Amino acid sequence: RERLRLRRDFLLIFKEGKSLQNEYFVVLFRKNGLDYSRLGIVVKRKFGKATRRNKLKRWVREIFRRNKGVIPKGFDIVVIPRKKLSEEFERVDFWTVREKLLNLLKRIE
Repeated sequence: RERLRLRRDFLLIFKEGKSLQNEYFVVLFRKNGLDYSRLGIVVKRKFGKATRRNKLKRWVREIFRRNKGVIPKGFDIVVIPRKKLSEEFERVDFWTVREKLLNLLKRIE
């Protein structure tokens, strides 16, 4: 699968894509002309130090990978955690994060 390079495509997705959000996530998305969707994760430095940002990224990649069947195909998708998720990240359970992220991803059109 062609890799989604945020170093090359974040600006394009931000300028030409659409956006959805809830309490925990902003999701930016753009049709990619492919028969599959691709994930990028953009974590602001203030979310936490590297190990914490890496745990968030791991959770998001797991949610995406393990539930690819319900995610609309043909989009480049950028997931951005919000301040409220940073604040609750030490307490929140993975399954709640999963529910909130999949709620958004299923509404991509």
